[PDB]
Amino acid sequence: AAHVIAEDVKLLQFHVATMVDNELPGLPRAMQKSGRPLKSLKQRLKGKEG
Amino acid sequence: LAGNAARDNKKTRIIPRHLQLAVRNDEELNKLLGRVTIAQGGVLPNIQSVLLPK
Amino acid sequence: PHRYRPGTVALREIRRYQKSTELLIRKLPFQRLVREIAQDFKTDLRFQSSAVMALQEASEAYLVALFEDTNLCAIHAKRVTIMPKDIQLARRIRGER
Amino acid sequence: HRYRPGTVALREIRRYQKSTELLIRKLPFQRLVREIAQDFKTDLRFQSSAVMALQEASEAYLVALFEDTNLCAIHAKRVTIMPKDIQLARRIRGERA
Amino acid sequence: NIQGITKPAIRRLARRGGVKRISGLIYEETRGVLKVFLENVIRDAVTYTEHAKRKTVTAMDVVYALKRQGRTLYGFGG
DNA sequence: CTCAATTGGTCGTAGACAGCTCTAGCACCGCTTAAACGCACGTACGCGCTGTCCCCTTCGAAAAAACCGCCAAGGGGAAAACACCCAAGACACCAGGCACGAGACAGAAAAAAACAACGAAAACGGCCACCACCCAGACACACCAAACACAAGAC
DNA sequence: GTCTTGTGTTTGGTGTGTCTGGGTGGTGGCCGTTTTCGTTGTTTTTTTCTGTCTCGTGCCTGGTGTCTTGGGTGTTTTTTCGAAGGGGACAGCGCGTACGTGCGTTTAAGCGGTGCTAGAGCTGTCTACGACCAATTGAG
Repeated sequence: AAHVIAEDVKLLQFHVATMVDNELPGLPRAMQKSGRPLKSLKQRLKGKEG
Repeated sequence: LAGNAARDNKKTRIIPRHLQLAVRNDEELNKLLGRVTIAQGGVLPNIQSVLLPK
Repeated sequence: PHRYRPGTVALREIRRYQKSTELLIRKLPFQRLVREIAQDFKTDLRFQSSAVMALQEASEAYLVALFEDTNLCAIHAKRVTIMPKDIQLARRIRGER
Repeated sequence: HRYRPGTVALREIRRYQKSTELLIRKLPFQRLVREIAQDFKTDLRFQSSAVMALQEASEAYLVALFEDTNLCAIHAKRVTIMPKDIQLARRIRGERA
Repeated sequence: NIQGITKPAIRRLARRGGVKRISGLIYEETRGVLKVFLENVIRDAVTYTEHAKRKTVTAMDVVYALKRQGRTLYGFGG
């Protein structure tokens, strides 16, 4: 269903980007659904304590 | 042209209906007769598509 | 009971009258009108019944053509049908007064 | 500063209705004429006056067409005239079939 | 040739025609309509010229063509 | 400077024009009922708009990156709710065809009137002479047309 | 920057002029055969009628779908965008009451039957008139 495939790829794009950058502008921050934001690979090395 | 219209009207006698139908169906006759009014000719059956139900 | 939806009958009517070719105005009213107008130009004029019917054929065909033009004026923004502004417009495009 | 778009347009209309000289460049029109006529007959000649007369008729025709079209646009309540307006115009004139 | 009827020329004409705002599509439409017009007028004029056996199209040929077309022009002889 | 306007006159006939009728257009009644009116009603399409799209622009908005060193030791919570069913079912809203209302029209008989066929009058259409002036063609000028080239300029 | 302007000039094509003259169309008489109009018969169209088709409004049976739910494992400085100004085109969707479909009543259009008449058009008589003409003049 070409309708839903668009949303499927949009959500895959969200997960893959959030794997390497959780802090997208505007996009919902990926989380462990109990609150805590997901430390992306960027965040593993981004700043101090990288 | 009018006899053909009559025939497809299934009528043997050409009546002003048929003359008007012929004259307006042929674009060139319609240009020759564009200002002419034919008594009892009426109009071509034509409804604007806007008007037709969808 | 039964009721045709709006314009269903109107379309059926248009189909009808474009099939037919008779005079759509009732004759005697028209004849009286003609007599009235002519009286304004000149009293005591006798009208051949044929001459009347001719004026009627002309008037009907003219007004039908005018209505055609007017309905063509409806076209924009998928606006529908005809209003006096449309008549006035169509006439002025013709250059009628 | 910047003139709000559409403010020079009225000024130009005022100028060009004040003016009466011909508005198409003379030679390009003349060449279009010679081209069109060649299609009908070879080795044609034109009097300069005949070309100017053609240009006069063509321009005045076009001006009247634009007028009518503008009125159609206004009936569309559009400031911008469009091809559909020209089509409606000519149609009501009965130029195009 | 036809594009010799420049965009500014058509603007100028439509301004004389009182057009405030112009869709660019109007330019090719105007060219087409003007072409059709000229076509008809010139065809009639040449048809007078052909009948006169002339090669020169005269101003009178144009006047008579316009008089036929219902476009009567004063200025070049009646 | 000259030939288009002008005149008095004759010709003969166009049409004045006066009579004559009888075509058909005037009124008129009067019965039928199609159509007009008017009223109800409602729903759809004429009114409305600000959503937004287009050309050009800057420029100020979000974005986004950064912001002691390091070091000690608490005391929390990590939902798990409730997503997303799995699944089974009765529930709509969905078919679609039932079904016949109301009209259209198709097929028939019948009436009728349109119009085909026959016969008659007469003027238009053709044959011929003959007329002459119109138009063709020739021969010529010349001017106006195409053409070339440059200016300045419309684009 | 552009290749149109339109003046300036070039020169010869062809348009128009004038002249000749006999091919042609007009005029006329004459004939005649054609056309129109009037009468009679018929065949096609139209009317009323039957009837059945058909497509619309929407009723009806009950189907394709749905979404509740018993049980539950697991869902501060810098950049550059891309806003906004300045304006229309158009337009989705709301609002709402206009005018469509209906129906019941009223009208008078139509038929058509009948009377009347006036002036449409015909035909006959006369000559006022415009065309042709020769001789004359001066307006363009």
